Parts: sequence; structure tokens; C-alpha cells
Amino acid sequence: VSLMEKLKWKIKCIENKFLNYRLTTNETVVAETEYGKVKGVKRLTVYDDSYYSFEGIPYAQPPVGELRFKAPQRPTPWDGVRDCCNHKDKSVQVDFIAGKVCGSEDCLYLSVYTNNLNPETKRPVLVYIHGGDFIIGENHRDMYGPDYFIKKDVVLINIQYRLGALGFLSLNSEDLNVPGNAGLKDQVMALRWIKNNCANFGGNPDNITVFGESAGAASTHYMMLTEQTRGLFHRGILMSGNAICPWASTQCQHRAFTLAKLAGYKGEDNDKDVLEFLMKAKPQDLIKLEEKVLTLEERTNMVVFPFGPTVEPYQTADCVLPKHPREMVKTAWGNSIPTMMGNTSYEGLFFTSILKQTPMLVKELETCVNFVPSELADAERTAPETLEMGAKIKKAHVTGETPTADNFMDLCSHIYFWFPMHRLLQLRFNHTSGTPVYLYRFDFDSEDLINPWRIMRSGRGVKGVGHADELTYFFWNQLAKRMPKESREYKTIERMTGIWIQFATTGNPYSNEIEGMENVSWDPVEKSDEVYRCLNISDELKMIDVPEMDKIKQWESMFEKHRDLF
Repeated sequence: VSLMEKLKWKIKCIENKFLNYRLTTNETVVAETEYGKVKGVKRLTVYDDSYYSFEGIPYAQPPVGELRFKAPQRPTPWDGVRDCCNHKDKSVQVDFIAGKVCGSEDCLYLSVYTNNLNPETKRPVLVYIHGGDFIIGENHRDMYGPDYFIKKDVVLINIQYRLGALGFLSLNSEDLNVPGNAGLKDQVMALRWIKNNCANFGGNPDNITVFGESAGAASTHYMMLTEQTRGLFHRGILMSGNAICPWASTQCQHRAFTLAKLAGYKGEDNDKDVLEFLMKAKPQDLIKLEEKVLTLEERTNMVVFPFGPTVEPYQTADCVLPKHPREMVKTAWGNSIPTMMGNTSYEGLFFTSILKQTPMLVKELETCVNFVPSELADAERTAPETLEMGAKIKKAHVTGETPTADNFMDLCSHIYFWFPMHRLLQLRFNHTSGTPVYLYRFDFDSEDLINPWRIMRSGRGVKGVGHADELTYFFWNQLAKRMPKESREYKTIERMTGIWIQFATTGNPYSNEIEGMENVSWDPVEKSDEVYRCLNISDELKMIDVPEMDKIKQWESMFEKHRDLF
């Protein structure tokens, strides 16, 4: 991120602060929770809709002191009224734009938003789990404003959960009770809170939808896989990711020692002494060092992140992931709830600036051996069969004589999103009984309305619909502006929130009351389908054969002689 955009961002932060003052009314309201009363505030949007805002509702004890690295514990109840008229801290993380550490360990909070606290009928509850690679993100309204959803009669809830090493440290020694996945256990405890408390805000605990994008989609899928959450919610939406994506899990049990050493630890590699050191470290020091944790060997083997969701080494009462997510799909309660999945039309455009900084990355397309799924590749990636699989990847994506950056980004869309989606659909068909799954493809490009993640990846002016560009049409943010009612952007906001609300309500994303959806016949994907069909959202809403299908089939062909691994 350039100094020019950093200054522009700081200017936007200040302007947003004063806008939020002008959007705050003097009307406050009290609601009940199982732990005590909370005070919220009525806010306006730039469109002059209004909503009640409760931020900083605790769903767990602050995970500090002896509770660092542990599963969340239920919070202490209070008498009186807890002030929820302002946001709390985000989880400790490196700011995606400023590049300095921010946040606090005191971050286990959720926010609840609704246009009417005493509605005439109990409302669908939509629960958003943010992405950010399990290392960044927040429920702050400068990124995730509820202003578009609250136009309609739903309850919207945005959760936080622990990030980075603080959320995902994992140690083999059973006596230490640090098995991993604390941040996913935070999500579990928040979902239990939502089930138990949403009725106090007008919500229907029998009609909860969990949705999330990127690592939030992997998170939502994990919440559909684990026995810990069986029956807690009723629809799921996986936006650009799932839990069997190769980037969505890692075995990180040996990395706590490495992190401790980077932070000044002088002792030996045993879990007890390593944990003792990490319990005393300042949290900012651990988070700032996370980028250095992966070893030369792990980088060589293309490990994505050092700490993240892991297969837990031993069983505990709160265990979320007892087996690899591919095996968990086989018995998952969430296979039996209505599900919607989708991606954008140029997911890999996300890598534009990375390829500008290091153009030699395109040389990876000469053989493509480094993109072959690890379960199919030999250890050295030199075996003739591995070169043959790489050649199939190359044929799918290299469209001219010499590989290009655009070819690289197209490949990225598939390795990180489309191919894992295909593998999940095919795996899940073998372990479900007719519960429908619906596909969408987000294909609406505008540069009149943008979001902060385009700036974070240095993508202003870059044409195409990249990863996370759809969030602009779901959430208000501090870079947004009021759009005319007749504008293509405004209509896209109405269509996207409208489809998500319709799916959350009924488990079927089609409604003739959504403009442009009248002539849509949106069937779910069947086991017998050889070509997937999806609702493509552009300036129009159209059912189409997934354009990515041919390339998806080319990736699948690598498994022809290894079908047991597909």
C-alpha cells in the first residue's frame, strides 16, 4: 500500500468518524441477554433508513491471563445495563493498511442490528463470520456496516473471534489443554449465544443462517461440520471458500516453539516450557512475529499460514476438528441444511499487485508442478506423473505462447476456490439425502463503489470482479457513498441483500419480488449434473452453465488414476 493511499485512508477514517456522529440519534434502548441488560442506540444510514445498534456484547470471558490460548469460557453476568453504544477492540492483528499491530486480547464480542426490536413476527437471523485468513478482520462498521441489510426485516449479527497465534496455537501435550482451534471455539460459543439470545432482539432461534466470505466461508463450513454445533442453525452460505480448501487448515503443532524462539525464548522444544514463555509474552510481539514463523521447508512445501484451523491432536470436551475436514464432511450435520455456495467471476484478480511486485512468479506456469494437489505430487515434484499433472494445469490456463499474469490469476481462481468447491460438492453428494445446494456467481463490476480490501491489495482501477469485491454490495463501509436509486450499484445492493435474505428465510434463494429475478428458474445442483448451473449476477440476473466448468473438469482429470483421493 502506497503512502498516497495511506493518507487517503487516514482522511477517510476521520471523515467517517464525523459522519457516524451525524448518523447517531439521541434514542437509546435496553434489551435483555442471558447475562444481563444491554443498551443500544438508534442509528441512521445515508439512505435515511434506521436501525438499532448493539455493539460490544460479550459472549465469552476475555481470554486473558490463564485463559490465553484456551477454549472460551462463558462470561460473568452483570447487574445494571452494559453500554453497547460503541464498538469494542478487534482481535490483535497487523493492520492491513497501516502495517502496525492493533487490537486487543479483549475481543470476544458480537454486534446485533435490527430495524425494530419488537417486530410483529420473529425474524430470520443472519450471522456473518468475517474473513481475513484467520489473521485479520473485525466486526467494526467501518468495514461491515449493517446499513443495507437493515432495510429489510431481519436481525443481523456480526461476530468476532480470536485471530492468529492467539486464536490458533496448538500443542500436542494433553496436560496443557491447548489442543488448537480456540478461534473456532469462539465461533461455536457465539453461535450458542445467538441461539439462546436472538429472541430478545426479535429474532427466530428456529431460523438462523450463518454466512461468511473467504476464511469466513471456511469458518461457516467448519460450523456446519463440527458436532459441537449440531442443530444450532438452519441455512449456510459459503462465499468464496470452504473448509476443504488447501489454505483452510494446517498442522501447526511444532510452530509454537519456533514462534517462542523468534520472541526471545531461550529454552528447549518441549510444550510445557514453550507454553510458559508464550503465556508471559506481550500479545503484540507474538502477532508481529507471525509472518516470520514459517520455515524454509514449510515455504518450500507451500504452506500458506503458520497458525490456523488444525486437526486437534487429542480429544477435549470443546474439540471442534477431530479429523481432517474432508473426513468430517462424511458425517456432518450441516450436510442436511439448505446451502448456497458461490464465487466471483475473476477471483484471482486479488493477486494483481503481488504479480506486479514479483513478475517472476509467472515462471511457475512453465510446468505448473507447484500447483498440483499435494496428495498427488511426489515429494520432490520431479516424478514424470507429477509433470504430467502439471501439464494438464498448464493446458487449462496458459492460453498463449508465453504464460501471462492473467493466466496466473485465472489459475489462482481455480486452485483456491473453484476446484475445492467442486471437490466439496462431489464429496458431499455421497453423504447427504436430497438437501438442496444452490450456486451463484458474482459478476458485477463497478468502480463507482468500492471497499477497503481493494485498497489493501492495491487494486484501484483494476477491471474485473476479484475476491471480496461482492462485499461492497452486502455491507456499508467507510469508502462507500450514497448511490442513486436508479443506479446499477444500488440495484445490485438490493439484489444481493435480497437474495441472501430470501435464502435465509426459506432455504430457497429465488423470489419473484427481487427486481430482475422474475424469469429465473434457479434449481439446485444435482448429483447427476455433469455441468453446474448457477445464477450469474451481472447488470442482469441470469441462470447460466458455470463458465469455469471446462477448467474444473481439467483439474478433476488429474485424479483419473487416483479416484480415491478426489
